[PDB]
Amino acid sequence: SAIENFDAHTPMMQQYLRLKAQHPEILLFYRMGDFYALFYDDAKRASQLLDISLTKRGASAGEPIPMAGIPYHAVENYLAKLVNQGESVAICEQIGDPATSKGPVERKVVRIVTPGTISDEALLQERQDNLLAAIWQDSKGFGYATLDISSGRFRLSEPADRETMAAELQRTNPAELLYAEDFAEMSLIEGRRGLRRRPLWEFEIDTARQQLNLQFGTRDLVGFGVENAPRGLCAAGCLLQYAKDTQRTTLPHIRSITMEREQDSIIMDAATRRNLEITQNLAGGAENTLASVLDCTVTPMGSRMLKRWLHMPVRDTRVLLERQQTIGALQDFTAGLQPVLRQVGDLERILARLALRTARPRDLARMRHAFQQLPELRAQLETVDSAPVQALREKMGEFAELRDLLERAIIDTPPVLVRDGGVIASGYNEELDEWRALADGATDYLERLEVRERERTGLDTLKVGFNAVHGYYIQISRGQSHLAPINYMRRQTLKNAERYIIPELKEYEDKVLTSKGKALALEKQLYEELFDLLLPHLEALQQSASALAELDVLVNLAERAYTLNYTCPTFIDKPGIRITEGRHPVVEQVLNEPFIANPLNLSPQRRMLIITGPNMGGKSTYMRQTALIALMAYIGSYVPAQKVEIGPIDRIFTRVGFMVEMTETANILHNATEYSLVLMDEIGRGTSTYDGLSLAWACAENLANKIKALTLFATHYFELTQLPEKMEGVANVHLDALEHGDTIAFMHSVQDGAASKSYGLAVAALAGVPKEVIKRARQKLRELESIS
Amino acid sequence: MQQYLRLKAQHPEILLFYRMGDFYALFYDDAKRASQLLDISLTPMAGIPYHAVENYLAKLVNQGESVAICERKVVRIVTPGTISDEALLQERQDNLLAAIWQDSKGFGYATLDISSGRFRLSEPADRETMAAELQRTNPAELLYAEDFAEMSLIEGRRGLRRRPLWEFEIDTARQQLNLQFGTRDLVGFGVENAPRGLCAAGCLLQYAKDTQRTTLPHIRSITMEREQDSIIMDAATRRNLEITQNLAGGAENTLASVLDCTVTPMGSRMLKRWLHMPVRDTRVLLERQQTIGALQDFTAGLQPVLRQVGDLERILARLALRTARPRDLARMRHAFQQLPELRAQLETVDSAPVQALREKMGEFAELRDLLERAIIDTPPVLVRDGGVIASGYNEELDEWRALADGATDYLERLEVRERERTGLDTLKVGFNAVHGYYIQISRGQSHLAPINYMRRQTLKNAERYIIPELKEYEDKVLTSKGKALALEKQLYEELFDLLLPHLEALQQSASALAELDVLVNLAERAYTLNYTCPTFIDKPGIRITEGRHPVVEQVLNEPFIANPLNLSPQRRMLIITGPNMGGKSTYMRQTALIALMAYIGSYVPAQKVEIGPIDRIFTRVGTFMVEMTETANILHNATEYSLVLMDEIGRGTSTYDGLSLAWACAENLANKIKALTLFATHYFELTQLPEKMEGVANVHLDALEHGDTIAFMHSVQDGAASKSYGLAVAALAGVPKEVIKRARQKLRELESIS
DNA sequence: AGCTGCCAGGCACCAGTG
DNA sequence: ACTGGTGCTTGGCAGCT
Ligand SMILES: Nc1ncnc2c1ncn2[C@@H]1O[C@H](COP(=O)(O)OP(=O)(O)O)[C@@H](O)[C@H]1O
Ligand SMILES: [Mg+2]
Repeated sequence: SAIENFDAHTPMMQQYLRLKAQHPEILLFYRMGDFYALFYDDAKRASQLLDISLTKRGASAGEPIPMAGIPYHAVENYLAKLVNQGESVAICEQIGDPATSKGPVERKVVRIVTPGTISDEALLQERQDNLLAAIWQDSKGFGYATLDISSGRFRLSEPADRETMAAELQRTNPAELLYAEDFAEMSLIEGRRGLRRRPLWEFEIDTARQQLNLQFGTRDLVGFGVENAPRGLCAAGCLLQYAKDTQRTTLPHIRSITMEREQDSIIMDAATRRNLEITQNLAGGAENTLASVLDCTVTPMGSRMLKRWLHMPVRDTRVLLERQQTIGALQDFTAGLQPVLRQVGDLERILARLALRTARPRDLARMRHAFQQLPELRAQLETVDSAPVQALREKMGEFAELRDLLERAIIDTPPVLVRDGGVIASGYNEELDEWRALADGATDYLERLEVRERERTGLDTLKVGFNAVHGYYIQISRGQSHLAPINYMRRQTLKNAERYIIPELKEYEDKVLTSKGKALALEKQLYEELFDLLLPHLEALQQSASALAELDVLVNLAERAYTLNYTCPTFIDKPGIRITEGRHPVVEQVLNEPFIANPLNLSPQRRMLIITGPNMGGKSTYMRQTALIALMAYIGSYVPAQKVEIGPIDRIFTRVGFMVEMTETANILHNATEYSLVLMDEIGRGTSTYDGLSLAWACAENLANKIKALTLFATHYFELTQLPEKMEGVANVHLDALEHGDTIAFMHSVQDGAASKSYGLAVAALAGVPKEVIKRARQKLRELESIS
Repeated sequence: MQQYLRLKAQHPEILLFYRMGDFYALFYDDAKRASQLLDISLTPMAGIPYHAVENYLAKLVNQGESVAICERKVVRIVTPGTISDEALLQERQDNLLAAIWQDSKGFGYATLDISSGRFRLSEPADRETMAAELQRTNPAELLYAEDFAEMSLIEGRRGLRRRPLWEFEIDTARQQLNLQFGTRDLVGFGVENAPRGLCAAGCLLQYAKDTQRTTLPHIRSITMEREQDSIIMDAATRRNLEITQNLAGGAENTLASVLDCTVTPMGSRMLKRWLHMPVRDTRVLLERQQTIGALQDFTAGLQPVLRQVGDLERILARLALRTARPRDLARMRHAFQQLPELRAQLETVDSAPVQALREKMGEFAELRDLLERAIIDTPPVLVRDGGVIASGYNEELDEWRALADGATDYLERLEVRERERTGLDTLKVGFNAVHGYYIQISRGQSHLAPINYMRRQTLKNAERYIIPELKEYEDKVLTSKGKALALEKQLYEELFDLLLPHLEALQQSASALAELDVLVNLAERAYTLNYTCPTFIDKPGIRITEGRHPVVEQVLNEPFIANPLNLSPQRRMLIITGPNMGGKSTYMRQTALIALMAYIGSYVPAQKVEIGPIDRIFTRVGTFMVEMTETANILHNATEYSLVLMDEIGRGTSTYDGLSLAWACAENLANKIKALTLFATHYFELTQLPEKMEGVANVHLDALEHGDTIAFMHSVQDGAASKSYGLAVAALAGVPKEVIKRARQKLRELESIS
């Protein structure tokens, strides 16, 4: 509680506070000898989070300074505890030599670990992307950018309204979200993880243009298709600024940025994504999703690509025909290709570490093991006549020169780190073999000296050993210690042994340690040199990884189509969906009865189906599976049906029934087009009897007669089956059921026309409502049916 | 590690921690399971470090897993329903062991709180009651029999423990229970002709004894809960009223978050029991009421003193099991010190019950004085290293400590002696496991060491030595300290011998202190929260004047609107129309909370409540299948003494189907069951019910259109609603104007037929 | 094969001679 | 201003049983 002016502090705390001032809201690991230290509330916080001791560094002038810390070699385990709780940590290191330093040794922050910029294998999940995003809002729209720092994939977009922006955050699921201080729609964003408020000036348009061109080495961003997009460039500017500030090295794997137009994909609202269960079931988990079914990729990078595709269907007809083509060609070849692709591993993330210069020995080894599969894949894919498959074979590369480089440079199975040597192999550098060979009197020399001195002295307890603190020694037991040569100079004393040193053992100590250190310092120069020779080829290597990943997805999708009995869909010119014996791709796996296949005929003249049928009749499944088939068709995949013809689809909307249901419904009515697939599931709620139904009725009318979209409209309201009569483009279908005394069977089959009756009382009876009460409700019911 | 597999065979159905240096190790399916539950990794290995073991045990026991520890041999086992250690328990949450079993007649159920020794027994008549007892009691560990049909009752539950059929034999269960209690028969606890419940209680106690391998002398009694003794609340109702736990599985915005301002964790747990088990016997209720009125003026004085009494109940458990640690005894002493101050404060209270608690609370001045002398002010966590017995308690101990201190003082002066005598300013005297005492000199000065010094250990920058003088006094220190430590331990075990004869009385005290905590709390809650004392009538009825929902009114900073209620046998059912938006559901839910609180003996949020007998409370308030299943249960089980609250049934099916069931339900509830009922509905067509039959009236909620919004009033008014608001809400949400115009047209067309 | 306690190394603090 | 001791976080492992 003293006045903590600059002069009141020790030279050390002056330096620590300037560094902390650059990172005021986040934890600062501050290298001091063998320990990262934290101070003040960082220490206190660290103590709770990491479960380490909160103590004090003593102080002559005033208050003791709260302190905690960890040994430098245990850091990665502590970084993991933090990043999993969404915490950033600024890592500070000693740059200077203490012996040539008057005051405190020079200290820089060299890195900042944040949830969205982590690239180490230990902190990531193999099969999930981990993205950094930036968001900003004008009075008019949103800018959004994402970056996979462990792949270079750098994207820009401009969502026009609240609900697309929501859909975009849902889809990309950023691990860390940078946002502007003036952001108005905080409902999209509060209660997200890795939330990071930024000042407005980081989203300035001129600085982003300048920094992105600098990064890409371009004059303008014309070539990238984003010069057009200031809204998005602003968020991209911030993102890149934050990415540079965390890593504090060059980032040469970020060579490109791509715009994501609304026209290029099918925009699925937030409800659609949740209700289709693409990678997340409605109960939060990852089981019984569409990905649980379709995803038997064999590489991490492949699984991450497949999930991105599921999530972003493409509209380019050419790309889709190329994908389908590939899938049909490789059908026979999946048993041969999968085991081999598996061995390539996560080459994508390894190349990120190569680019960041963080790549460990076992990354280089696994890169080598990937290069070694290329020829078998090249040979396996030659046979396959498919122009798209050959284009991937070509992009996949070979890198025989680099494969040999790593085969000669690094041993078969190196250790986890370079810190303690034993990575570079014999023959690679002859100066190293000479330095290493001097540090191999460890075998012969020391032992011949033991024997020799034991026999010369006659003292049978005499041994030669080493310890790190006192060095090489000759040990005699305490019983015999008094008979040792008077030449033996004393070095270390123990309870029951005395240890000594002689000029010849000292001479050997001095050469083994100065040559072990020189063998390490050359080995680390040589290993950092491996980066120099690999890095020039990084562009080709990244293209290669993406080719293998694509190959893995497409090989998987081919194998899926065979095993799960799927067909190739075709595309038509105008809106419409014709399905023959289609199935819910997920429900038909997780369900131990037969799945009843069902057709669907949707067109511009038959654009709205009023779906009826009893509760648990199959109404929602029918809708979901329609959308899932649409989705699977539009990633390029074969589809769970006897046959599918499908027209263009711009957006998919879903409403699954307070103020929220009506607002959602309004967004649909405002943004759906003749090309949209609209799924309304028992909407329309009011405070009285017909209140809610009248809204649903007017809504349907607007969808049918003014919007002309392709709507599926499940209802409990039998009154809506009068709609086809009155309204062009509308028709009735129902889910079939059979009554037969005290019971009801759900047939799960779509028929044309309205249900003959509604089965609410039958469902009530099934649920256990007393027979006497159902007797009375049927009586009442007939009174009502007699009105008309 | 063939040693691991054969120890795993010893207890194959239980997880097995297996010691390895710093860690406990789990292999095979043990590892799989444990990484799933604890957020740790695989290798099929899994490691849990030694310094944190108690923590990981507490999680696994919280999740229904027994654990075996192994140091080779299985030395210790923790089962979820039999722990009494403080680190393994949650202060304000009960933790029961339970046993269920089925007969060709009906169910048998028993529960034990192993800390308090509260032992219960029941004989649920059908499966629904049984399911309601399982939700209510939420046992940490459930014993069941091999021959058990109704597995859907207990399928999903944690802590399941399949047991042989012979473990439920009646004659063996009687003998064991009568041994446990010092009785020849069970007539005195009122359970001697309840054989099914006894069979469950026999298995539970066998199992409890087996987990402990100790007498359980604090289990001296068993009580039988009865159907008619309490207000039955099925699981759905219990969850809907948000008594201890909210709908999101939390502790906030719940009846306990407002009512439970108790000051000891033992009284908190007792209040939560009271809330989940409303009693019907108005005698007991009338006593709690009188007590809450009489204690009003004594609340501020009592609660600070009561607070200091602490969780005496659970400490007493560890006295019974002989695991109490020094701070248990200190906390227990600290609580004895409060008894005089509580006796004085309560003496003046005009209440027979408060005075009966005040006696039952006791004094224990001899035990207070014993622990004042025996133990120091703030003893360490463990007895293991001593420093727990205070000076003056034992003459032998004091003398051993004095010779220790003097041998220790001599070695301090030996340091100063040697240090001035040699002139070497770095000379000190350390102690060590390996070398005992030693003299240290720094490496720079170590060559000036006296010739009599004997090197034992070189360090990087010092040298340590013994002389025989060091060794001589070292002997005096370690022997004296060791005699003192053996004596502290024996004197500490002697405290258990002096306390335990008074255990029956101590348990009575803690139980009384807990009740008082609760009543003093409810008394302060009535005065602070403007509650009133409800009166009981002889026939079904609820008259509320200006009643409120006790949670909603403390939580939301919008003014709470109070409402009347008038249910009698001539006015059994209200049809409630108008917008919902939480207003209807709150009025229904506050009715149930007021009934519940009345039948806990608490005061209630109102100006006046009169209330007849209630046997059951049903609230269907929140698929169409789930709505109908809950409705079926109401219709099958409700009586003329029941309170039924229904939230717009008929939603999720056709208009005419949902209207037909609604009308049939209302009609059945009014003309057959005759239950007191609040029937919320959107069907305007149901407002004709009052014209067709006696006992039914219409009430409603309106809204108010103003400015650019709508204000949904929470005032219940006589008569039917004359307005719908679904289209106005659509308009406000931005549904295009032309669409609303059409819906307005369609709505008129639809209602005008009707 | 378990337990204890020195050590890793920057820095400030501190107390004994200039 | 200086020589030479001590203190401080956790994890590794030497030096004891
Ligand atoms: N075509 C089908 N074949 C077999 N089972 C089906 C089929 N469609 C639906 N089901 C099953 O019936 C259940 C009810 O489906 P659902 O679409 O939710 O009915 P609804 O929405 O009309 O109430 C689903 O859980 C699913 O398992
Ligand atoms: Mg449905």
